[PDB]
Amino acid sequence: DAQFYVCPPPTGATV
Amino acid sequence: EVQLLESGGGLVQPGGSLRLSCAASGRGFSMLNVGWFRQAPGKGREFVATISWTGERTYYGDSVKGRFTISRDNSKNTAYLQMNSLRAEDTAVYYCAAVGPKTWDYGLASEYDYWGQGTQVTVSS
Amino acid sequence: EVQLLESGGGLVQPGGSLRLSCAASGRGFSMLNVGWFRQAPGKGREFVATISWTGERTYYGDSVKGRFTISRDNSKNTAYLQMNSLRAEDTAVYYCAAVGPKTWDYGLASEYDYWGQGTQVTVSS
Amino acid sequence: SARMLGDVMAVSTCVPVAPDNVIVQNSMRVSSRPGTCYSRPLVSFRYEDQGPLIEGQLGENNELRLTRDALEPCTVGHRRYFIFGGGYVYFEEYAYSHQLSRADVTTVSTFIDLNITMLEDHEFVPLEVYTRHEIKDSGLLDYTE
Amino acid sequence: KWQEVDEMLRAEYGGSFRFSSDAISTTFTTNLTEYSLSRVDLGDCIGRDAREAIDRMFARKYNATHIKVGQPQYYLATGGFLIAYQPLLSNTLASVERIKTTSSIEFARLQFTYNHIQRHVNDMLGRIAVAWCELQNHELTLWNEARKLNPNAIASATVGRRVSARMLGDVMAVSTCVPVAPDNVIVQNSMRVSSRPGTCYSRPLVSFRYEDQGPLIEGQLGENNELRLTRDALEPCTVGHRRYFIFGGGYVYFEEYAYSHQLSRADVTTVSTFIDLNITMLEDHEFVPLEVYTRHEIKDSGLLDYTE
Amino acid sequence: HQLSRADVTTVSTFIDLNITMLEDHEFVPLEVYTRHEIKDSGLLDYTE
Amino acid sequence: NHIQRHVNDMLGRIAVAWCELQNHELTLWNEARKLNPNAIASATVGRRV
Ligand code: NA
Ligand code: NA
Repeated sequence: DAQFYVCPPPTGATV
Repeated sequence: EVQLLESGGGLVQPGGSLRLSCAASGRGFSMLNVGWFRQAPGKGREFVATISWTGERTYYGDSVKGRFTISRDNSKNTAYLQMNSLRAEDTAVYYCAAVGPKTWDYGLASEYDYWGQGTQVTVSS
Repeated sequence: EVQLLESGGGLVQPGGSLRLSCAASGRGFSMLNVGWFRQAPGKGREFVATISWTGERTYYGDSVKGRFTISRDNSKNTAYLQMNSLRAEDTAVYYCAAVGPKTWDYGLASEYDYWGQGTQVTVSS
Repeated sequence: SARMLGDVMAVSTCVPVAPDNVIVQNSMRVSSRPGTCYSRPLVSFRYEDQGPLIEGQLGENNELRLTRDALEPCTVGHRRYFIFGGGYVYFEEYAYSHQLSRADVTTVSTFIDLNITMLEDHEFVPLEVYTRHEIKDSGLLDYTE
Repeated sequence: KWQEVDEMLRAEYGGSFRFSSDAISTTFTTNLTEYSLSRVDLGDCIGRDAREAIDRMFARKYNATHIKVGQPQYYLATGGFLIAYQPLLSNTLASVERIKTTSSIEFARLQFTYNHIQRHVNDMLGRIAVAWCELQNHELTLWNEARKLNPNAIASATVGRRVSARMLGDVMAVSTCVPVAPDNVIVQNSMRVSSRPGTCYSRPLVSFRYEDQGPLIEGQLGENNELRLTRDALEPCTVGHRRYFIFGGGYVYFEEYAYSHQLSRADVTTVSTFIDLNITMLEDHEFVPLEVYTRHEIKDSGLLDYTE
Repeated sequence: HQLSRADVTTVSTFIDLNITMLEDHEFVPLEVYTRHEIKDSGLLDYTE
Repeated sequence: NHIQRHVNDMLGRIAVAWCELQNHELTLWNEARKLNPNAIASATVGRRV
């Protein structure tokens, strides 16, 4: 998998 | 939060038997000490009984023994109060209360967090 | 700690053969350089032979070559000294000594930590 | 409880405590020092039912730590879940907020599935293309008869 | 009397008895109830031959190590076989009719072979299943530690999709990561910090656009093709700086905090953490009909044919 | 002091798996009735 | 055919499970590599490095 990913900060919306 | 409802209250003659149901809505019932508190008409509120959050402890009031049995069913998220041989002074205004595992003061009413509307029961000859 | 005992010593004759057994009690025998030191009557203690802690080298005294051979049996926690063609100038009182993997001075005596009671051997015609 | 003593691992048996004898405190703030808080919630526990109360700090996997030294600088937007008994206690803004069961939390698995089933018992009935009576009867004339 | 079996094992299951002989590779099936010998027309030798054979076999093989448990027991077995069975116990543990017998015993031999193979296979595969469950439960601990070390990768592996993760106490909060095309991402030449000499970026700077026509957005290259929006990965400068960074399907090589070279994964020596397991399928096999003598041959072996 | 590895209590991180080989088995010839028994079951033999 | 089909199905399930387990443990190996490069390299290369 050569795709890049932008990861926003994980809120406690789903744990 | 946890919202509690009561069912089963009604007119019962002396020496009768009844089963009250306290149904919980929300999450985390199994982590909740669940009890009942009865307030007499023209009188304050007093402790009745409480099942612990693990379900392994059953604390009772100082005035009642062998009459009221609190038992919790986590599958239905409910607490059942089996009431036997009601006297004239047994009847009161019954509320169901819940609190997390954060106090051993089950007798004290101020410790509980979740308070329900309550139910009506009457003992009369 | 390791406690050492000797067995097999006794009065011998020139040109004979013998085997001394050094038995160790405790833990960590396989992590010990084990050797022998003999004190002549009216004379100081001198190095005899020492097998290393891994059992892959066998250091010998300068005054003896081929007569004595030291070997190790870890299953019995023992060191066996096979002695051949004994001589009057060789006879002494033999002690078993042990030291951890913390010095290369096997010939020198005070390096060794574990010192035993010793055994008596004497050759005569 | 374990501790690395160099290259080996010293261990000591942990004494069990009943969950009814353990409660968690409402506030995770430090009373003496404002601006600093407890990383994990404080607990009060008794070794026995009739024993005296003993303070402590909630460790990992229902551990009761005797020393309340788990301290962190205060941070806004503080939301935590802590294992407690068979479930979780949810603290928001360093204060007790809610309680949850394991069923109320989404579960992901680290386990690799392997579904092995047993071979089933099989019965072999007797079977012949021609019985020996059939083979005897195939002859046109029977000398004995 | 047909067979004398010095080692016949009786097993009770399914409401039936199974009598297995390893010596003749045969498994007979009977009901639990005992077959009465009085039901046999002119069957007086069954008991006398059975008692003689059991006694002679016991005296020869079991005399010193086993004892007899009761009298011989008679059972009728599928295919029409009458089994006389004397149970043994270890010394340290102490109207008439005619039975019709099939000419083919291979049903019982197939029963024996299938039971033997089935029991072995079931035992071994059950042991493997237990070991697998234990190994998974045992590796959960390593997963718990690795979650603390790298929440992002652990969450992505255990969830099945690329997510950002943070340990919110004892659970792990997750959030879906937005994909970006590799052609929309480029890496910057210099890893030095323009404002402050003597300090540098730990990982190379990147410029990426969420879409083809979108505006340019600055950032720092994270791990495993992650685009970090904040360029806070900062380290003091160090001489002899040589790094490889994952980029798309390959690596970008930086030397002295400057872009140096490019590599594919084929250009890097590969070592494996995987343990090999080469399982091959058992192949199909065809059983042709086979007879030592055809019934035509058996008919023809007679010298004179009365019919002909 | 000094210890060998036998002097330290040993705990295992290994999961046990005891796999044993299926043993060799020999199939002897077996017949309910031999062809001589089948021939002999006739009351009268025309050839004889 | 019966024994062959059962054995092939079970051993194929085991092969798939083993492949998945190896791919799954690669993540733990990636973390342990940062934990202790010397030991991880020695165990994945086959010599002390
Ligand atoms: Na499992
Ligand atoms: Na694999």
